[PDB]
Amino acid sequence: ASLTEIEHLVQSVCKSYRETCQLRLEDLLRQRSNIFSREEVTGYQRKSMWEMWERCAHHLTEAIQYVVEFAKRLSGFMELCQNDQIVLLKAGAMEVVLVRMCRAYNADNRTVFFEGKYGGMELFRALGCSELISSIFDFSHSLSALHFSEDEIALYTALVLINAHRPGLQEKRKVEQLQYNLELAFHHHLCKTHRQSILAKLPPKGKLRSLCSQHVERLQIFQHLHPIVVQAAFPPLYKELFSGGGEKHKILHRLLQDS
Ligand SMILES: CC(C)=CCN(C(=O)N(C)[C@H]1CC[C@H](c2ccncc2)CC1)c1cccc(NC(=O)c2ccccc2)c1
Ligand code: NA
Repeated sequence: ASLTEIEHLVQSVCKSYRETCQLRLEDLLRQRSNIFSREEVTGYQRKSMWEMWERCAHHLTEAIQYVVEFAKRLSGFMELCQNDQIVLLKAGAMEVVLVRMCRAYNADNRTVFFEGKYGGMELFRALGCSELISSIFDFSHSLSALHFSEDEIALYTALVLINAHRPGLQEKRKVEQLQYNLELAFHHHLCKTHRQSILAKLPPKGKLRSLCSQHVERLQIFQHLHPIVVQAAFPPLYKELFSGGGEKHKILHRLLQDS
């Protein structure tokens, strides 16, 4: 691959991200003064654990749906076999969501945009997973200190997804080739924009892995307490990704075959 091709991959990735970023950055920035009042915070804290879990699962499912479309438009992704497309999304869709989330996080007051306004960690106290919430806020706080541009988020989240080390890949060498090209595009862009200083400050892969593992652990705790809530009121795509034995849902298969 030559230089003009690396730059074409840079613009192709940024275009696929812009078309699938879910929320406009300007919309998120303009709403920073719109913060939940103490009464609205109390209202969220008074909601039942199962209602807050349901609402968060819905917002999570919607964010994952945009990540799936990002993948479908990502150069090289649809060339991979369907098994590998599903392996990469099952392991990586949530990690992409957690990175994208830093756009909706305000490090000045430690709040995140949620259901129309900004609120702190205390907004989510009814979930009963305070340790995971604090880890998510800490992760978004760490990414916010980097002051990512939109192009940087695009190239970085493409690499989060195209990981040739995910277990279960059948065409590992093909994913390796795509990952190498996307790394070149990412690094070429950082070199051109004099932003290579962020490479040492990107979080280690173990941080994203720990966040996703905590998600599975806290979901199993909740599913034990409210199994009918999960079965009847959680979205099917959410259950295919995090719950078990819920992998029986074909949702990802159908989202990839549409368009
Ligand atoms: C703090 C909190 C809970 C926030 C609620 N929530 C949420 O706001 N999401 C999905 C945002 C994800 C980012 C998305 C975005 C932002 C900016 N630009 C583009 C896209 C907006 C929606 C969220 C976010 C990350 C993870 C979770 N986790 C769960 O629901 C869960 C917890 C335990 C077990 C299983 C699942 C929930
Ligand atoms: Na931010």
